[PDB]
Amino acid sequence: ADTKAKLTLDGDTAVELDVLKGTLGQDVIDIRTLGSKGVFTFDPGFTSTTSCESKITFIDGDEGILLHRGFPIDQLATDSNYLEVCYILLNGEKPTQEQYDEFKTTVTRHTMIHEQITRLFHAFRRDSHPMAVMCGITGALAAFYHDSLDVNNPRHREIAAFRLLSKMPTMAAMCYKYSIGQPFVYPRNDLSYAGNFLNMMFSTPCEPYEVNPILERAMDRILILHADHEQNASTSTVRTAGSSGANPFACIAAGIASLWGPAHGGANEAALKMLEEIGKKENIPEFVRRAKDKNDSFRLMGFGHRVYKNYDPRATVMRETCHEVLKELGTKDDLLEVAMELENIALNDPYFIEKKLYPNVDFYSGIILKAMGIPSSMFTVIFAMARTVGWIAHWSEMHSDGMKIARPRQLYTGYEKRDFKSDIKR
Amino acid sequence: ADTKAKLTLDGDTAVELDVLKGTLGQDVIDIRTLGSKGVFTFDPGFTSTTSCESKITFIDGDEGILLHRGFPIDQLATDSNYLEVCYILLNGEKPTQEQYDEFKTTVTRHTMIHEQITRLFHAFRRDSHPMAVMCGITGALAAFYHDSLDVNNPRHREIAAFRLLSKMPTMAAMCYKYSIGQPFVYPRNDLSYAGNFLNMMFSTPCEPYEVNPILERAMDRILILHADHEQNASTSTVRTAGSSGANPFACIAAGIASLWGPAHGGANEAALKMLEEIGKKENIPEFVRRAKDKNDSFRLMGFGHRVYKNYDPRATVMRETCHEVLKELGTKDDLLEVAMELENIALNDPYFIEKKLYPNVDFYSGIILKAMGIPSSMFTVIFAMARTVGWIAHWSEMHSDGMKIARPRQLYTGYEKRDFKSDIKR
Amino acid sequence: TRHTMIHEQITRLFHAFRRDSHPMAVMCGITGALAAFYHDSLDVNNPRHREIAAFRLLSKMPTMAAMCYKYSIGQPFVYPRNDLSYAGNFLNMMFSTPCEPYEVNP
Ligand SMILES: O=C([O-])CC(=O)C(=O)O
Ligand SMILES: O=C([O-])CC(=O)C(=O)O
Repeated sequence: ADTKAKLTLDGDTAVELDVLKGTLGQDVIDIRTLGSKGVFTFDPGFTSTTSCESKITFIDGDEGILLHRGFPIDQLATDSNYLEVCYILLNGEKPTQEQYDEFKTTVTRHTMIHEQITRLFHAFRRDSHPMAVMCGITGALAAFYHDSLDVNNPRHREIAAFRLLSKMPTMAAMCYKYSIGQPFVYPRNDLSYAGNFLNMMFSTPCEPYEVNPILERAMDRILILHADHEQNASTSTVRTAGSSGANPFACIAAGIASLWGPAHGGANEAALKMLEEIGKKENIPEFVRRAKDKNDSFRLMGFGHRVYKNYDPRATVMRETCHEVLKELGTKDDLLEVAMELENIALNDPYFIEKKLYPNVDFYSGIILKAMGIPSSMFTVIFAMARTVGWIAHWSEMHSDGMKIARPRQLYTGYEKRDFKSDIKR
Repeated sequence: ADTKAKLTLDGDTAVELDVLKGTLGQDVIDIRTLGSKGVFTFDPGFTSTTSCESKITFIDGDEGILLHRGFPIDQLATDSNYLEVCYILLNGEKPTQEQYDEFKTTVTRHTMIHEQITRLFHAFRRDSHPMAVMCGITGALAAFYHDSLDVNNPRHREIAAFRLLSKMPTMAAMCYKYSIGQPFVYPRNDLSYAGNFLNMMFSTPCEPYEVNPILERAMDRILILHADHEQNASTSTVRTAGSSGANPFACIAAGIASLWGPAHGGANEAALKMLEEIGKKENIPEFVRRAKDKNDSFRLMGFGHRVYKNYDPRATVMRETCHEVLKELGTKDDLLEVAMELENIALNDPYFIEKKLYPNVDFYSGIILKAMGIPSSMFTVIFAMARTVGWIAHWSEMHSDGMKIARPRQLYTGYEKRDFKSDIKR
Repeated sequence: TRHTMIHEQITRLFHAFRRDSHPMAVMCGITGALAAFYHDSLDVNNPRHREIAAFRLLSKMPTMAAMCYKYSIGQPFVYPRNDLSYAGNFLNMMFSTPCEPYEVNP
């Protein structure tokens, strides 16, 4: 907290700049004045620049720490439930009973989506990727919910939020049902947030569906563990679109697409096939399928991580949840020996050891969801669905900030003024 | 390098930073590696941070300078046409008759929209705002044209950029038609870009439509004048979404929603309400909307601009064209000479001279559109339609810089780790 | 109670109206189209005809009115239930959603 006093800069003149500090994490040099002075930095990507102050989530990557409103991710995972984590993320404090009661009633109150929005799904191809259908529908909500689009009105945000929060799962489960040809399942108030999702995902009218408390709690954990992850590509996208005035539904729609981005990204995308396909306990085990690794696309298959140095703090609760489920679903797991085998190769192969392609939270989330009969295409959908509450919090915090439409500068390197004379006559 | 030779970051040991210079504009300070030394700047609002290096468009706010690949907007809007200008923004140089004819040929052959998408149009409510439908449709494109979503594959990127350039006019016209209940019109390979769009907007099976030459030119100029505007908010959203690897259509959709953004509030349309809701001199102004304007109610009608200091270089030719259109139509303008009084007010009213609320390009653009018989609920759809080529160029550039991953950092000021104790239930 | 349901095709008619239309105009529209679906009871000179036409209008008007409302607010249609009263059934068709069994206050 010492040098936090101040510091200066100067190329042709003297400028005194303060050194701000956070409640956690390193200091920052407030350059909020250099602009006027006539001084501008150059940071493509905002790697050495801090774009905001936040009180939502704290991450210390080198130390594998993740906090949501101060609360460690591990405790919330085992001790809380998704809805309560939502409240905490959006409000900043654990909810009293009465507070959580109302929060849950409001949410349960608007889970249904306008029948006309439901008509939109039928205009997509049955062969479309459920993630693309997810972005499509979310990006159309504004044409149906035009009464809560003014982001300058607080009540507006309040409403828009509950709408996205209550309806995202109804929407995600519809994408799945449309992709496999089964009828849509309405939201039920008698079920939990997780139970209800499983219900809407798997029940048919041919027999009452019964949710296994084990798989349910497992889903609840998959959700809490993806609720929010500090600043990153998709959240920065939601923050930028937001401060540009864009309505809340459009902001979340862009967030979902940013989150999907790495996936239909190419080299990534093709290695996705290699995993979901090759696996005959001859390839994966004898490092055959892994004998091919030109394209890394590791974190995509659940290996390694960009922020956390040695391990993903969220992976602890999930691995134990994964163990549990795999046993609850009894002996119907033969091919899923590659699960045990890949983890082994991830922790015991010098390469992975050296390059640190350690199993992150998604490795186990993926194993859990698969064991449940959920197709891969629905993986990002469920993560985006869960991440929506975090996007709302960040978006709600970007507004409440100072509504300062961010306008970065550019270092113009192009052509100096030149006269124009077309070479065409058509 | 004027008032900036070299600079030294002072904390406890002088840290010299290299100053960079553009071909035009201000010089900047390099700070890319600072973070790699635990030193980060703080700057919410991006008042001093230069997010990128670009060669597309140059603006000099105080001088009212706007260039596209070095050419003065005035010159392009007068001696060129939209397509030639798209080629320039996209390719960096003016085309040869051969390059132009090749480019033009590729554009016209991708103008038709997939029939399945037409079904999606009919699922939206008939009273849907044209811009909302436009957002709804664009964000849904990735689900169909799924063969061009690999943002790192140069073949996919050109194919996507061309699809957008070809289809936007098509989708924009259909948004209009649908809102008024007239049948959709197909592109006309023999018509020019602007003439084709006017035909898709106003033709009907009842009889043949005649594209007025003066109106054809007025529209092309409006397009030209909205082709691109450097690093603004909507462009920032596009670039930021694109950094995460989001597909081309998702980014453009984000740009559209971003452009619509600052127009959702109540006082937003409440203001841009009487601007047209009344057509008679002594009524809208005459001791009326003098103070009857409440939050923005100025900047939304085409008065003032945070980029330019004295005037808008785009308004120049746009004002010239305005005359030609009113002149030409005669019986489709004259009633509408409430503009001259609005303009006069802004030129002499102490309140306007005060706020520098000078008539911008959108003041004159709106007059032309209101004269061609275009509803105010299509103005921003048209602006966005024209701006797409610019959004596309910027998206590409960012991808030329190697998909500049825009992931800023934060200054955390929330709770320090604290134990989670839940005594409630569900 | 025997004929409160309306032919599924007549039900398709509602979807051709705007969601923003006045429910009274949708009510006149649908009622004025019933003849294209119930062409067997149109001869007003036949007594049995009147008998039938009557029971049809009588049993189906509430099913129709509640559909107008549901279409106007974007909720799914609710079928007629034989276990309820004429009034109870109407309230049911007007307010119940599939998200929870609806209970009519006596
Ligand atoms: O890199 C990040 O912070 C994003 C992340 O892991 C996630 O979205 O699960
Ligand atoms: O305010 C800005 O710089 C953006 C702008 O005018 C435009 O998009 O035409």
